[PDB]
Amino acid sequence: IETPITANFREGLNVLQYFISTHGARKGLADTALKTANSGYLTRRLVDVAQDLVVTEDDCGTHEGIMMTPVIEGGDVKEPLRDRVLGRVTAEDVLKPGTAD
Amino acid sequence: YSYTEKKRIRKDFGKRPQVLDVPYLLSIQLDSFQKFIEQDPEGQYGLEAAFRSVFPIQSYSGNSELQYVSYRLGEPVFDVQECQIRGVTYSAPLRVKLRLVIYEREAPEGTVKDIKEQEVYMGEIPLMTDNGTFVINGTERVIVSQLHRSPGVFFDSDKGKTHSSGKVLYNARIIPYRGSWLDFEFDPKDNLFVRIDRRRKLPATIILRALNYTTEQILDLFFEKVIFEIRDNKLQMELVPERLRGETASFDIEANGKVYVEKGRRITARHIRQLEKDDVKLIEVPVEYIAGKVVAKDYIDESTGELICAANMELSLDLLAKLSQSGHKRIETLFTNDLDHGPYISETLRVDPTNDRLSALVEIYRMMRPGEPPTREAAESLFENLFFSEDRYDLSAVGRMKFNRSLLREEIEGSGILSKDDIIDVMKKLIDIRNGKGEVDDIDHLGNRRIRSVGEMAENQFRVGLVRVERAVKERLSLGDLDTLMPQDMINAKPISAAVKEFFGSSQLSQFMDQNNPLSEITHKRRISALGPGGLTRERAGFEVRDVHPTHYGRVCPIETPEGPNIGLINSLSVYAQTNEYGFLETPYRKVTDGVVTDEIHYLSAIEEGNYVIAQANSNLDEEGHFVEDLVTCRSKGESSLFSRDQVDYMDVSTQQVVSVGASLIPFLEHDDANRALMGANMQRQAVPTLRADKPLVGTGMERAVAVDSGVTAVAKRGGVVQYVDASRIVIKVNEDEMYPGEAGIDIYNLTKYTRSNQNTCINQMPCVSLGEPVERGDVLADGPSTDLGELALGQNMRVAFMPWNGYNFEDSILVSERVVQEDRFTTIHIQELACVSRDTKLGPEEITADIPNVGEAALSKLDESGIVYIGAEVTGGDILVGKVTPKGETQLTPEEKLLRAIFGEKASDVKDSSLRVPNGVSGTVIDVQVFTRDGVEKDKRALEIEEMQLKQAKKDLSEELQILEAGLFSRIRAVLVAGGVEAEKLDKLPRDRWLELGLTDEEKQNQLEQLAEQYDELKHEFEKKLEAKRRKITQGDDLAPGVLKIVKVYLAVKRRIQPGDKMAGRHGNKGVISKINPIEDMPYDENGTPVDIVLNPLGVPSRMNIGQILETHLGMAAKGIGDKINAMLKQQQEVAKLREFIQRAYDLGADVRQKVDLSTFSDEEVMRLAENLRKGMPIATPVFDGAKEAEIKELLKLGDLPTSGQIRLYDGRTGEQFERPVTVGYMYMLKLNHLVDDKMHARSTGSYSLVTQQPLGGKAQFGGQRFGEMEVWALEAYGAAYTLQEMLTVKSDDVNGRTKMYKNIVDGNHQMEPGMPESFNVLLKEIRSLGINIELEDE
Amino acid sequence: VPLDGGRFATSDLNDLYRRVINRNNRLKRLLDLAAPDIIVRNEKRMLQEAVDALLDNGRRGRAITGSNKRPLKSLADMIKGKQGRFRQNLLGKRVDYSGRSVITVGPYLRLHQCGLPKKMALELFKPFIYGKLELRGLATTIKAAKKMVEREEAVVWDILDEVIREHPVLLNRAPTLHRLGIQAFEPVLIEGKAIQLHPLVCAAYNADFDGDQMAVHVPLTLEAQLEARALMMSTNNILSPANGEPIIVPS
Amino acid sequence: GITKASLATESFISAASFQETTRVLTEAAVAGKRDELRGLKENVIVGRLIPAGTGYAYHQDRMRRRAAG
Amino acid sequence: RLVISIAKKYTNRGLQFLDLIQEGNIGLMKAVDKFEYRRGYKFSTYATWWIRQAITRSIADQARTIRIPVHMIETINKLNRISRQMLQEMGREPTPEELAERMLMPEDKIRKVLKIAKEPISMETPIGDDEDSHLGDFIEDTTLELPLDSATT
DNA sequence: CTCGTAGAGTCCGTGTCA
Ligand SMILES: C[C@H](CCC(=O)NCCC[N+](C)(C)C[C@H](O)CS(=O)(=O)O)[C@H]1CC[C@H]2[C@@H]3[C@H](O)C[C@@H]4C[C@H](O)CC[C@]4(C)[C@H]3C[C@H](O)[C@]12C
Ligand SMILES: C[C@H](CCC(=O)NCCC[N+](C)(C)C[C@H](O)CS(=O)(=O)O)[C@H]1CC[C@H]2[C@@H]3[C@H](O)C[C@@H]4C[C@H](O)CC[C@]4(C)[C@H]3C[C@H](O)[C@]12C
Ligand SMILES: [Mg+2]
Repeated sequence: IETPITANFREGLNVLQYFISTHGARKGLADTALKTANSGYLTRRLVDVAQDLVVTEDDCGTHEGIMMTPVIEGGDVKEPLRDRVLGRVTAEDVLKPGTAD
Repeated sequence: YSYTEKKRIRKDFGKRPQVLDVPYLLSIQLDSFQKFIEQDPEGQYGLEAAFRSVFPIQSYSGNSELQYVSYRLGEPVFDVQECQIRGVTYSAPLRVKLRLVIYEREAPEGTVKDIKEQEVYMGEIPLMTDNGTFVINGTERVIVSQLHRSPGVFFDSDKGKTHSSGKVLYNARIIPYRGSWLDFEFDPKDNLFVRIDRRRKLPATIILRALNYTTEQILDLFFEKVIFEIRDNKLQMELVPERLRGETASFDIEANGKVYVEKGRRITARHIRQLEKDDVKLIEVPVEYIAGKVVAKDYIDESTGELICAANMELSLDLLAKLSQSGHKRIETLFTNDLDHGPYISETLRVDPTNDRLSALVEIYRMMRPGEPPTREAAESLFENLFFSEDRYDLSAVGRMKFNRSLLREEIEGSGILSKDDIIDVMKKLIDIRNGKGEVDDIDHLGNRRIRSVGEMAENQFRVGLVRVERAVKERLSLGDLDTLMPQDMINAKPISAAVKEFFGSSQLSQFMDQNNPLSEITHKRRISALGPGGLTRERAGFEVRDVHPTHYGRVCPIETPEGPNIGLINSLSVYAQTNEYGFLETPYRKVTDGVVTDEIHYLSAIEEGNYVIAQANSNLDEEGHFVEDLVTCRSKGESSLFSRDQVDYMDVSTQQVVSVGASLIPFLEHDDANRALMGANMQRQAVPTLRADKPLVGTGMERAVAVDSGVTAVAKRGGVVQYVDASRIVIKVNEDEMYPGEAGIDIYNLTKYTRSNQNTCINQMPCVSLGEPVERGDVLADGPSTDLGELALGQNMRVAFMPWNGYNFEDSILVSERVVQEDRFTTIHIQELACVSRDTKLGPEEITADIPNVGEAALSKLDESGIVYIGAEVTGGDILVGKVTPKGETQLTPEEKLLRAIFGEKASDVKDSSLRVPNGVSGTVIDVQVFTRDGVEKDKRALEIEEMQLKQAKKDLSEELQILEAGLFSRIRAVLVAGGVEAEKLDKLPRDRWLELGLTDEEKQNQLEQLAEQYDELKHEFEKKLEAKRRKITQGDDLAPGVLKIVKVYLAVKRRIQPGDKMAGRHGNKGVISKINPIEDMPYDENGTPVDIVLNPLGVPSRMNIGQILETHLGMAAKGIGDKINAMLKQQQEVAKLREFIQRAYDLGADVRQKVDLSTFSDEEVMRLAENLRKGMPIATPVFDGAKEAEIKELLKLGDLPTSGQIRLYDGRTGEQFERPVTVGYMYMLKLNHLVDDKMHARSTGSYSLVTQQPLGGKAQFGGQRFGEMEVWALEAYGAAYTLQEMLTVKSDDVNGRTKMYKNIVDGNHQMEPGMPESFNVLLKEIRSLGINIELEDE
Repeated sequence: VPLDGGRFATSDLNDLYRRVINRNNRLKRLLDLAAPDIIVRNEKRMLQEAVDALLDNGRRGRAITGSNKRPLKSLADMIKGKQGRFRQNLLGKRVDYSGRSVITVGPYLRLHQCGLPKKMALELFKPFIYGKLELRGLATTIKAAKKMVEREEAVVWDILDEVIREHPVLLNRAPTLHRLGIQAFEPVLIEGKAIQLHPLVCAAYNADFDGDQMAVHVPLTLEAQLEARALMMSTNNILSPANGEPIIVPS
Repeated sequence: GITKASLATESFISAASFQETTRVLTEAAVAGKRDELRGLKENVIVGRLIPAGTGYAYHQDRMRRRAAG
Repeated sequence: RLVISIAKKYTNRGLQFLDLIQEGNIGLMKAVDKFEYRRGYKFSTYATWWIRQAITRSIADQARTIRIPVHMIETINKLNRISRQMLQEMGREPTPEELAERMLMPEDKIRKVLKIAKEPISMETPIGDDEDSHLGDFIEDTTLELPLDSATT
């Protein structure tokens, strides 16, 4: 709506301004009362597919691995390297930016 | 002010003057059911309507009809109270006079016989109580009004989803009140299809063909024709000048000498204007242009007869050439402008395989019941009865009104059945909208939503019963012989009453009355549901209907609705709202005469409301309805803006009209977020009546309206003087003005004492007034449950302090000081009922004796010889209440126990114990006992004692009433006897009956003495007959269920004290659990030494934007400050002068207030009374939105001599050192909610299991365990906790052998296990093996 | 089964089986009678209908029940679907030795314990109490032990205290979104009917003290006790399983 | 997609647990398919020790005793 | 069509219309094979007779779940006629004593018949506004020996 | 290049969750 609510709760709202916020809150409540059902269904499916996975072996012994970088989404580094790599096992030796390190 | 008002006036804030006061709050229910009964001649709303609709019932062409006279309501056999006690439906018998008339065949026209039936009985109809309820089986049920879509025609859009390429496809739905539905929808290719209500898709034109319409007739009725005449040569067109509007020309359009439209340039407005003013009629046209037109009629070779062009054939050179050599001058094509006039019916005709009427009826008949051989007559009758038979298809007066309004016809009232013109017009409107010269309507507009109250639904179900019986009577009237039997054997009453009682009992919308708080009753009766028959289901809809429409303003409350899954479908009715004559929703508005804002009110519906510019209530008015601002704030079409002074047609009646009553009670609503307003309102309606209700310090003014309107208070009908008051009855001496001329006498009000409410709460009425007090008509005699001096007092107001106290109010949890329980101010009384039934087993009837095998005499001590608890004995969990034993033999005991019996000589008792002992953990006083024996069985002594008590009591009461009324009658005879010669000195010493036998001058005066004598005699004889009747009602054996010998009901009264775990709340949505009860000293206390009552966590305010509670606390602190100041001034017993001056200064407090108080009232004593009532704190009244400004609170606080900021320094009760930064303290009105810990707490070790799957039962009556759901299984798997899950899955619930192994091991002090196979899995194996699938357990 | 009140309750399969058997017997007799072709056809049609409703009612004309308009439940309905079975009754059971009640804060608790009402404690641990009562000889037999528990004498409280001393309990809140929705605590007996919960963990439970209720289970076998005490004790789960950060942070 | 992937499990009791039961049952019946349970959810269903966590060793131990002499 | 015409009478005794028509067909065939034109008897009546003789017999026997003697059914019919007449004339209802008056039976069998007529309720009947549990979810299994008693033994 | 056949896309109705 073009015109906003000029008053605040310390002062007093008026009939129509309330009406409007009433609509807002009603929609919000229904929104939650449905995000809960959808989230429940989704998580149930998820656990369904992933049920059997168990850590069975000590070490598979592969040389494979994925190159992890800091996610610099456009303007900046939204999430640094350290948090993305903390607690992961390494695939191979890392060198300083200068060889033989 | 009135005398109840003079008792205690409430200080009112609030600036605008209430023009209309709130109406009678329950009007809807009472007046609607009144309209339902309403014996009236003119067939309007009323049973009469149903009868006249169905009757007269004509024989199967036998010419022996059954005709209707009238109906009569029998008097209920059982009064209300006894009906509640005995578990019967409170109802009236209905009797109908009918006439059977039989003609002769063949007679020279003349009715051979007419015989009249002696008021045949047509069943029982439940009556509504004075408060608007129904007692159906000794429980009060309420029928909530139901909102649903009005009958009529509605045009839906269904945009977007239609193939994901736009294709905005419209559809017209015709909905009748009674009958099948019609639907017209389009298709991707713009072909118009008709479907019957919820069936397959037919080509729409078939219906028009089924209507007996010829193809050419159809296209005539729809499309605008174009004539191609032959004038001197080659097929030239007659032209409507505007017709080409927006159409590129295909040829060179010159006419009558001048080129108008250039060959190739699309016709512009300029050329059209040229032709228009030049008035060019006819144009020669190239034959190629005609190569594209369409053929309207079927032009055959009229000379020879051979057809050339067919119905709905595209025009080609060959056809026009064939016609021109054949010599046909007039060709009729259609005007198909793909922009405006689309080829919709044309395309349907092209796809249209059916041609004749007969083929259409064939398709209908074989579509509605696919597979049955179609017979011509069968199909004709099918269709005729489908849509034009009066009985099956009726729209309504309402349906017709909306229908004609949608098609804008001057006529409001139509014929019930759909005339063909109706359908044709409907499709016309559909295609018009499809072109884009029209708007689609939105179902969610309140103008399309109708409210059906009780009377209408009762009428419908009664209609259904009648149609059943009508077919029945036709069967009996046509086959069987006519003249022997009289007209009562033909009709069976069972199904009618069956249907009505079915509706009243087992329906979604007929629900238990929510009866624990007066607000609960009032709001539950004023509820609007979209559920039920003919309405929505929770799963289908759907956000459209849940959201709040701008139309709801002032008609339905936007803020009150359950937050559960059914949000939006309850939505309680607004305060001032009413129903229109047609069952719509209408609200009052004040008229505006261009300059003056008058006081005449008009009720407007939604549709009319849309038109006008209405100003809001919050507009400043000077002394004669003049607006101070030239630019005022209004809304006209659902949009608010600023409009000039000289434009507003109407104005809001009062500020409150937007909200329901429940929300209307919350103070300072203007400052609270909608969410917490919602939660506050919902919770507030669940408050439980406390022991001593007092009053809200900060109310809204509705308190008296609700209190009076609820039926729990006792209200004066004829004002007078209180002659006698006792804690059971109020006897009022009428004022001579109000005394009826013939037999006025005095008025007696019997009050109701502790009876059990639907939720097990107590409802007790206490007298308010004192001896000799004068009362006026409409005054409040006695306060009902949770009511004070006429005002609604749901809970109590206590001193709260907002501060964190050792994390004991960590979360919304609440701390409480021992002081409250010390004064016992939150103790509730609960009256529970318990039932013992003695049935007939196959081994023999059960017994009630007190002799119970192997019971200790300790528990038997409290039973009489008959085995029933003494009235007034105190019991606790486990004690035995009523002894009962059951026949049981042939035990076939195990050997070792046989050895034991031989050893000790223990004669095994052949009767098992069954006595109804007190439930675990409940302890209270048994207040009453009732015993119901079926007729025939030998009443036990105790039953006889109870009948003796009841008899003598009823006798006593009847004598009581008769004597009081007779004393009043004689007093009035004396008051008349003083006129015409005073003789009271002689009179007072001669006997009382020697006052009627005396004489006076023969006049009207002697006639009035004669009146009073005749009234004395009549009262005597009625007393005698009603007494005898009462003893017959008491004695008669009661009708019990098959198999039950007798029943014992016991009412227990438990006193529940507030304790840790209970739930308490405020009115603003703040909640909490009482976490700890502290000694008085531990509580923080102010410098003055008064300790606070509750310590509430502040961190709940800012995040949950309900700030109003803070202002409430401030204003209440100010009010109690006034209260203390006046109590202090009273304890010093200053003088009338001092109190009067101070009290006036207080009531004044600034300006802009509509209060208008003394000095008028009596000068000394009544002021002292008012001070006595106000010493507990002067009550303030802010209406919801026209409320108290901050500055006014500050000012009043200054009047109290208190810190203007509302904070005080507080000292810690534990250490004695002060708190930094003084804190807000003050009184808030808090509520005790129905969620009581003792009810919720629950545990089981071992108990009953289920029959099929040997799992433990779920529930509370039977112990019942928690449901370990799959989500918890996953939780367990997240850890490596396998053994816990294993035991939980098998030994703990489902494995019987394992569970016993576990019990034995546990008791012996060993902890091992024995997993076994879960029983449910075995069940699964057996169940699928029951199917044709072999399921085996393999092994390797 | 005969429910109290001379009326009877039956599963729908009784009606379905009865109908099928009726149609079977009627067809047998019809064959013995050599009825015309049309009648044998009609009989076989109806028998087919009955069978298919018996196996899976809902893929045809919805054979309703006696006078109740509700469609009767066929075998597949019993198996298939959430409300019916596998989902409903075989991962959604109803355990024994369980309780439920409203929660309250009670800040003074240690991180690894929880306030538990006495009366629930007796109700749950009934059999443990019996065992200890019989072991120490305070009660001659189990029946006398039961009477002694229902008298609620001081000795009963003493034995209950000793059993509760080291025995762990599981506490749960209904929407167990993540694995921390069920956690183990040591019980501490308190008066009243409210369960007392350590504040720091309420954030982990997503619980609020505004009338939210919690369920309480008792691990029975010894191995279960150890599983609870080792893996599920509150103190063992301070870091979120989702990300490594602490969950029990002050609120 | 996770639903289909779930649909393609080896054990038919797993698939029967949450999808169209009739479909999986009929498929498994015609195929004569054999479910060794091998998984977590099946082991839950039959009420034996889960092969995860504390119970992993058990099944692993059982494996040495299983399918041997 | 004759069988169909007569069948529509019996249309509310817990019997799929088609079963009714089938029983009628059996009765009609029986009549036809047994019909005697030389015995002197109206054919149509003979047919309809057998039709009813079969239809009523079938409803009496296989209608109720618990099969009940046919004379008992006739007793119920008499009771129902008498209840209807007395109720519609009196308005209120006839009490079992009044019914015992109207018929000469000793009224012990009156209430016996009333008990017998009660049909079994469907175990799945949904409980009020809580379509989550049915009736089956409540019935408890009394057969189970109590664990306490096993320990005692 | 057209006829007959092959392939791709769409629509309707049903099954499937709360
Ligand atoms: C009696 C009333 C007529 C309204 C009317 O016109 N009153 C006259 C009022 C006229 N005045 C006094 C207001 C002056 C007007 O200015 C004159 S004018 O209307 O403007 O011409 C008609 C209109 C709608 C009808 C009800 C609905 O169908 C639903 C339902 C159908 C059932 O099958 C029978 C019962 C129900 C409840 C109907 C009852 C009754 O049948 C109603 C109320
Ligand atoms: C109407 C009567 C007042 C009578 C009166 O005032 N007579 C005055 C008579 C005066 N005269 C005629 C003798 C002339 C005198 O000479 C006038 S003067 O003294 O000389 O001025 C009222 C006032 C108190 C009322 C009674 C109480 O409820 C208790 C009582 C017990 C029952 O459990 C409950 C009902 C009972 C029966 C009530 C009876 C009756 O309802 C009473 C007496
Ligand atoms: Mg909560």
